[PDB]
Amino acid sequence: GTGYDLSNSVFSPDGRNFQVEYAVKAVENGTTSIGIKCNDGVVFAVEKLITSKLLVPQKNVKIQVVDRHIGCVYSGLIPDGRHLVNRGREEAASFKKLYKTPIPIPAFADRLGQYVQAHTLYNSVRPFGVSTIFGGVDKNGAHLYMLEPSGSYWGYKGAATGKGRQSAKAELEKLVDHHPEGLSAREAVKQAAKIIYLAHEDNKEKDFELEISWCSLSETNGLHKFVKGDLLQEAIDFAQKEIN
Amino acid sequence: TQQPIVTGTSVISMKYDNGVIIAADNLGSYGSLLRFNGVERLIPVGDNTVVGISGDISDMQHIERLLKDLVTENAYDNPLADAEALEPSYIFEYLATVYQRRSKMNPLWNIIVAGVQSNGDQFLRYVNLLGVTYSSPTLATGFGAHMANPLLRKVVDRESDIPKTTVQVAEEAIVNAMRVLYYRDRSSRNFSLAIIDKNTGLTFKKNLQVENMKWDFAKDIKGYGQKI
Repeated sequence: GTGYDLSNSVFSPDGRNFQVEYAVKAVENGTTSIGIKCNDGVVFAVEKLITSKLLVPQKNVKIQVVDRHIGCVYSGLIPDGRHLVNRGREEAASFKKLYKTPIPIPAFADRLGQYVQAHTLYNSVRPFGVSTIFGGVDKNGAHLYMLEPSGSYWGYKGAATGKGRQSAKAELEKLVDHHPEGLSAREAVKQAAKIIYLAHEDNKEKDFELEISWCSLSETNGLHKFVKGDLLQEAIDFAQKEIN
Repeated sequence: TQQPIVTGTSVISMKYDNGVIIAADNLGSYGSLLRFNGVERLIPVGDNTVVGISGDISDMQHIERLLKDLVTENAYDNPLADAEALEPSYIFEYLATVYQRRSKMNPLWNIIVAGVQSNGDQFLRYVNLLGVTYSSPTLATGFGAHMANPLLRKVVDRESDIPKTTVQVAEEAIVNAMRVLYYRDRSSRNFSLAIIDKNTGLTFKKNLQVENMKWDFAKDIKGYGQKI
């Protein structure tokens, strides 16, 4: 029969969970965002559609920090994204409180992982309407992650989701090949600004606002910080230049 | 209800024309046993506040973790975390709030919050295990309340005298007091001192030591009433 897509925890005859898949649709329909892992940190960047001239510039921030070393960006239903970060934040505090040391990126990933997967087990909850890219620097390196509404997640060299995930992924794949030695924090910051600009074509109708953040063992001392002023402009231009 | 085990003694402080000074020895007593000597009892929060804690060390360490979290949490979704950031008055009002503990009969436990806030104003307020709070040009806890306040009030007797007091004058009074505490108090010779100046910012001095002590006259004192 049919109707296997009306309840969240239900298995369809082919073993799928349609409600989760429909959640993905909500994600693909959202703004594009990415993550680039470099030789000692990670960079996050996202597109911010300027619906109107009324939007106070630089205000409506999207990237979020967890603890002091984790950066999170997501595509899809923004409110759902915040919810997932609030959890992650507690998840992190709880870890630190008991073990003293700030939560390892992988450990943090599974926390969000398990929690999201949880919302696909019962029909009394809706799956998450966001795909999230997050990461940071810890006791042993930098780590980049992407989490699907299904709760699935993996470690990435580069990752992207949203409207122009393909343009992005395309670009990212180039980078991976043309830099087998490893990109640099400074480099990635610009590269990112570019990829957002390129991937903005699949939405070229509306004007957007760039937003970047990074966590580099050397450039930020392993702490998550937003890219502002000069370094931001420098990267905005590096893109504006190669967009032509 | 509990009872303090490892403890820290006095915490003295006062405010001068451009900021505030606060100091505390580095001892962790266990009853009458001076067990630990590398105990920092001055917790800096940001760069405009320093928190001096005395009392149960284990509870102090808890309050520490509380502060580090207050920092972290304030940074969340706050793009002005390093601008329009934690104020001393915020840090204090929070800690004071955390009355609850005494109201749940489990105090904690132990504080003097010293700092400047942004509008240049000096902040100096006290709070203890009972949740009692108050402010004065000078503030000391435990022993210092008995021996340091008297000296520091000489500081700056009234308000205010603040502008009339320089950092040198002030830091001097503080350092002298620390020597006095060493003479009469569960105190240590080694201590830490911090100055939060509305211009120079936060200066945190470590490993200071009581110097220039008068002990010599002791040789002239024999017996308890005996000539040799």
